[PDB]
Amino acid sequence: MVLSEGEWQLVLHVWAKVEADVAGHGQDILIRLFKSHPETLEKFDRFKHLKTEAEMKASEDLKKHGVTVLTALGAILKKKGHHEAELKPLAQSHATKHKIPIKYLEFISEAIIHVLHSRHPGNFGADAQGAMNKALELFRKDIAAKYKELGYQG
Ligand code: HEM
Ligand SMILES: O=N[O-]
Ligand SMILES: O=N[O-]
Ligand SMILES: O=N[O-]
Ligand SMILES: O=N[O-]
Ligand SMILES: O=N[O-]
Ligand SMILES: O=N[O-]
Ligand SMILES: O=N[O-]
Repeated sequence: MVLSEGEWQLVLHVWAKVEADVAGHGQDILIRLFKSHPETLEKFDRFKHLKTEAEMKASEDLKKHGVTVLTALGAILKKKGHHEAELKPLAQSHATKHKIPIKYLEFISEAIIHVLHSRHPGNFGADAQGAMNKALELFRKDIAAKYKELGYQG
């Protein structure tokens, strides 16, 4: 559960490379999630009509969304676990407005790791992927606890 500082530094070193082009990494991650787990795309009323990866790549609104998502996760990871304030509104919206089960949070965690593994082998070898997995597990564990407080079974 609690990450060491060395683990957080591996997380934030690969995140630094994401931040060279957040919009590009958000397209790759959302696309990989929708292609790997098509049922997740059904949660997005604004995007669920998109039929192909081409359409998804060409969607200016999907790209803006990817930037929103990754910048919110970035701000969470930069808290190195002290993320209670940031998780409150995110848990509430994803529980009550969007109804995102923890299993779908696991799917997007898998999509993040796939994309960083593909793009960043210089900063995402086994130890670094292990540290990112632990950070994402922590995030899901803390969101699951907030979901239960908010009444949503997740
Ligand atoms: C790393 C995990 C995730 C983060 C950091 C994240 C972040 C965000 C943020 C910041 C927003 C905009 C503000 C809000 O409504 O809260 C948003 C909207 C949304 N999220 Fe997520 N999200 C995550 C995972 C998911 C997953 C896995 C799904 C669905 C399978 C999902 C579905 C949505 C929907 C449907 C919206 C509204 C999109 C729209 O404006 O049309 N989220 N998310
Ligand atoms: O102290 N590195 O986990
Ligand atoms: O869309 N900027 O977080
Ligand atoms: O794509 N997460 O909103
Ligand atoms: O730190 N949990 O919200
Ligand atoms: O609580 N956000 O929809
Ligand atoms: O996107 N999951 O390998
Ligand atoms: O990824 N080999 O450390």
